[PDB]
Amino acid sequence: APISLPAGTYTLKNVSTGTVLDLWRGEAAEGTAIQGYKSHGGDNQKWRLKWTGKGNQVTLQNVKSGTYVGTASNIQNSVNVVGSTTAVPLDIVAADKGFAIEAADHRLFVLDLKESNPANETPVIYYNNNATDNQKWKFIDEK
Amino acid sequence: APISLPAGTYTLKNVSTGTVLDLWRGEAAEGTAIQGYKSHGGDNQKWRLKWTGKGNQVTLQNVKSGTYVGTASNIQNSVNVVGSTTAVPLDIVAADKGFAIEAADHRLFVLDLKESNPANETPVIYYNNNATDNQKWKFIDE
Ligand SMILES: CC(=O)N[C@@H]1[C@@H](O)[C@@H](O)[C@@H](CO)O[C@H]1O
Ligand SMILES: CC(=O)N[C@@H]1[C@@H](O)[C@@H](O)[C@@H](CO)O[C@H]1O
Ligand SMILES: CC(=O)N[C@@H]1[C@@H](O)[C@@H](O)[C@@H](CO)O[C@H]1O
Repeated sequence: APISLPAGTYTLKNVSTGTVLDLWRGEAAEGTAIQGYKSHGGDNQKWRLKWTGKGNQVTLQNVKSGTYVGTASNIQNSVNVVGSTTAVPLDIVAADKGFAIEAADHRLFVLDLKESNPANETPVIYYNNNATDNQKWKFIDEK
Repeated sequence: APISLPAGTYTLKNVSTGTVLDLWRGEAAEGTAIQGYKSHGGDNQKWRLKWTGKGNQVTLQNVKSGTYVGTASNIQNSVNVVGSTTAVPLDIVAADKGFAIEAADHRLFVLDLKESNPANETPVIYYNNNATDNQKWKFIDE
């Protein structure tokens, strides 16, 4: 009424665990692990959603580090999601709960909280989209 | 606040024109036109959103007719979107304004308000996703 997902800063909360998308210590170094972690409201747990101007593609950028949701190597199953100066372009797709986050140039793969594990520092990885709950993210807007 | 697009009944308003997704007289016959039309709040301008259980795919069902966003022939450019007993599976993709509505098994093609034309009874068609504003839809929950 209307429902929109505007460009802005988001807390990203895993549907399965209630844990949030977390950049390891908020560090800017290339390859810094992106993981599930207990929500604490810190900037390393905030992400800027922005459209690139190519189709409906977006990027996600860590507020603390300034680095982007990226990849540890060539995107395929079980590849780590990592903070990177090179953003992996994403598509944000409406799911039965929250949204799926697909790699826009590798659409078979989505951001995946590994094995629905609620423990801190559980890896987020690229994985085949099976539309399981651990592959869905609630977008919580910061106003 | 947690932005969700829940299964529910929706008005879908084209970003470019401001006209809404409209099933011609809410008629249930196969092949009935789906089009842009000025918003009057009637049930033929309301759509049920539901996940099919395959991936993140959904369907859109007209409240008035009970028929679905569908097609009368295989999806390519300028193929018309029509009301049908057989739903075309869809993907709802977040756009810079509103949402794009892709054909789930033909992702290059999205619901498109022809020529960004705000005239009543402008046809909605399947078209090449260019991410133009006539290919984006605002979801108004009721
Ligand atoms: C407030 C803050 O930055 N806490 C982070 C935490 O979120 C997590 O990244 C952890 C490493 O797993 O390091 C901590 O310093
Ligand atoms: C109030 C109402 O239902 N108006 C409908 C309109 O939405 C549209 O479908 C038109 C056919 O183009 O028929 C009208 O009867
Ligand atoms: C015949 C046809 O498909 N018409 C397209 C329309 O779909 C739309 O994308 C528009 C841009 O507003 O360009 C038109 O030429």
